[PDB]
This record gives sequence, C-alpha cells and structure tokens, in this order.
Amino acid sequence: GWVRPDLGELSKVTKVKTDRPLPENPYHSRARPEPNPEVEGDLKPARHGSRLFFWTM
Amino acid sequence: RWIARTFFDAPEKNYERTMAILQIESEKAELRLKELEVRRLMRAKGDGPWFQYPTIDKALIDHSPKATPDN
Repeated sequence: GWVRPDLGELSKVTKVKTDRPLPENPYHSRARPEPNPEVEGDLKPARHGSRLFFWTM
Repeated sequence: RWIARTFFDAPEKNYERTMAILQIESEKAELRLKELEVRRLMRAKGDGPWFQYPTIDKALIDHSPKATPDN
C-alpha cells in the first residue's frame, strides 16, 4: 500500500494528543522582582507656581 | 491725623499682611526642602517615577517556534 505523500503534504502543521502535561516556566528562572507603582489620578494646579528663587505664580 | 487718614495704612492691614506672607513663604520653604530630600532618596534607591532611564522594551521579544530546538 503506502500511498506516496503529495507535494507538499509533509507540511501542514499538525495536532497530537499527549500524556505528559504542558509546563509552566520552562526557562528555569526566578519570579519577577517588582512592578513599578503607577502614578495615576487627576492633577491640581501647582503649589505656589514655580517654588524657584522668586517668580511666585 | 489727616495725613494718617488720607495716605497711610492701619497697623492691622500691614500686620495681617506680614502674617499671611509668612504663611505663604513658610509653605514655600518647607516644600523646597522636602523636594530636595525626595530627589536625593529617589536618585539613591530608584523607586520613584523620576529617574527611570529607558531599558529594553519587551514587546519586540516575540517567542515563537524557532528552527533549532535548543534555543
């Protein structure tokens, strides 16, 4: 028997069932260190303008 | 009395002006010293949103099935 595979039927991405489970963290690395605290919310007008030497507001 | 009535100011007016003006500039001085202390600790540890020089953007890191199995 053994029908020859047509060009290009040795292609065409394939499913397969397994028995072992799909892995988490296959790169055997540590966890993520820290997120950055996000600055959100509305903003008020500035406290007394510039707070430089002078030029107050 | 006429000179004080038509030209000059009450000591109440000037006195409360001095007191309000000291309130304003005391706020300014306290905010200025607090600003430089926040800046020095934020440069020292880096936890704040100011001194964050841009690192690698990971959106271009696109994991996919490669050619070689052992990457």
